[PDB]
Amino acid sequence: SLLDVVVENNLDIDGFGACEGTLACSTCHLIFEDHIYEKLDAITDEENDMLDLAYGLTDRSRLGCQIC
Amino acid sequence: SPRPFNEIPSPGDNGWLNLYHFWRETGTHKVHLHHVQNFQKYGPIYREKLGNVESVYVIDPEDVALLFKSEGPNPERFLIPPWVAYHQYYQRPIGVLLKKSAAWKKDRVALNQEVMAPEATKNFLPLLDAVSRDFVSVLHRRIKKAGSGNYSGDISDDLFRFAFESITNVIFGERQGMLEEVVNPEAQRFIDAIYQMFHTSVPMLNLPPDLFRLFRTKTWKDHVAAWDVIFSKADIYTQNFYWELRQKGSVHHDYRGILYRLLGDSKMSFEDIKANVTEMLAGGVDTTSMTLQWHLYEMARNLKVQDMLRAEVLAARHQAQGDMATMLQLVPLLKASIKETLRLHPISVTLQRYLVNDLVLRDYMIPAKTLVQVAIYALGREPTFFFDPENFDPTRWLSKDKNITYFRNLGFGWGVRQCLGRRIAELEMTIFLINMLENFRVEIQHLSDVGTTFNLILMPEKPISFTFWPF
Ligand code: HEM
Ligand SMILES: CC(C)CCC[C@@H](C)[C@H]1CC[C@H]2[C@@H]3CC=C4C[C@@H](O)CC[C@]4(C)[C@H]3CC[C@]12C
Ligand code: FES
Repeated sequence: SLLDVVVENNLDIDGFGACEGTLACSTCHLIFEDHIYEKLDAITDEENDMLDLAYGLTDRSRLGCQIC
Repeated sequence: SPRPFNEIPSPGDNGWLNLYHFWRETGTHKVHLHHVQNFQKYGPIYREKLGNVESVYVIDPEDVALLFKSEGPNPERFLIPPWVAYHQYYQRPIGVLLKKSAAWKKDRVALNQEVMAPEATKNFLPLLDAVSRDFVSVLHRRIKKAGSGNYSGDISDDLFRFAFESITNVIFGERQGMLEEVVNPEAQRFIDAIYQMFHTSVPMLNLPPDLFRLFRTKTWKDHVAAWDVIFSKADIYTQNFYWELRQKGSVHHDYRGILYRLLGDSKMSFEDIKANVTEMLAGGVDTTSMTLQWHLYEMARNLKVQDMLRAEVLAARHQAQGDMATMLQLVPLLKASIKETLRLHPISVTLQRYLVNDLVLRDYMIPAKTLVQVAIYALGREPTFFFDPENFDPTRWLSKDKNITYFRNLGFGWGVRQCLGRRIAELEMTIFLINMLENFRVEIQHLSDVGTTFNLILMPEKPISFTFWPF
């Protein structure tokens, strides 16, 4: 996952991935470009719900911990 | 240029006087109405000291978004004072609910791996489905027994037993037998103690422990007795499971429940595990049961919506070829109807956060360490935030206008400290309603508006008697 990348790569963003990849926050929020977006599997109802309460929302954005 | 804290509208600075007027005019069991009336009185933001505790209250989703935007890594909500006092005084090990900062984070992350993570929760499906199918069977049995082709009754007690069976099945991987004709009376005692613990919380709410000891002596005593039943029963279940695990000492490949996973592969100590088992069990019984009762009530009140949910469930069962896991991604309207049930009938009157840093809301400076409460109940009934708020309309949650649902789905809270049982609860309720919709039509004879009473959790004010017809 893109979360496990940030974790062991030791990047910057403060408190990114706070729940630690359990789809139980929305801090792993990321914005994807068009050609990468459609390449990824359908969004679960649970992810959609978390996304509606993620601040600064895009119609091309997904949760980092749910992207392989 | 933001106004100071003291300019936020308020009934006044005397907490005891404010408490006096709240009890006199509205009543402890109607705090939700108090909130509604206050926004009507003061506008979209106000402050009110009640007894010892002051809070700033908000209703506007735009302010809610700002509150959660500024949230820190280890959020704190309002702690219920009689709960805290009971645990401290009687030296009961605390779980994730009563912990803070790093010690909270440690439990939470360990628990999230077994109860929130989609890879753990997929194992809940068979365990929850078995319980719901048995609930359906109970009703078919009562219908047969009635001899009328239907069954009418208040099923609140059955719903408490259903919620208990469901939470115990996912925790222990073992059926407690609470849906059989002859029931374990010691488990029934546990169920009844949970309701009593909530109910007895209410007279002590806005008081410091020094005062509820002195003016609420009988209630405090009853409350202590309710929690004692809760801890004593939960501890027996956990200890027994611990020792049985060693008696049968076989490495299982089949899923055996949450407790098996925690005891075998967790960073949590046994004492943390046992404390959190106690909370999960107690949290599971009155929440889903009351929410499901309201759902059934809204379906009976809105027969066209009931028809559409049934039609959706039947198509999903067909399209999924019977598989529950597949089915649960094919019922968008049912899931919306659950959001819609919680909008009108929240379990939690408010959400609360203590500010970490100073924050501006509606041109008012709110200092760090202030308690801020989002009035969830008041929000759900507010016609400026929901079109025709009294109407039960699940489709509002599917609106492609994604500003109609912005910070609206707040029933389980938000962020890293949102409801720990959210996935269990969502799955338990959806599976329950799939089974009910496939099997019965639900009506209420002499349907009248059922109001709400604050019993720590919000609950229906009076009994609801359903009529079930086999479908
Ligand atoms: C209809 C079902 C339920 C509703 C509407 C509900 C609602 C809530 C709410 C509003 C919160 C506070 C969240 C926040 O501050 O952001 C909460 C927290 C909590 N819930 Fe639930 N809940 C439900 C079911 C359950 C169940 C079945 C359990 C048992 C696992 C449970 C256990 C807990 C615990 C332990 C907390 C505190 C979590 C923490 O502080 O880390 N809840 N719930
Ligand atoms: C029984 C224990 C272990 C689990 C309970 C889980 C749920 C039901 C609890 C956890 C946090 C709780 C909330 C904590 C704070 C408040 C603010 C208070 O002014 C009204 C009650 C209210 C809104 C509580 C309602 C019940 C609540 C949502
Ligand atoms: S890290 Fe919590 S949602 Fe992805």
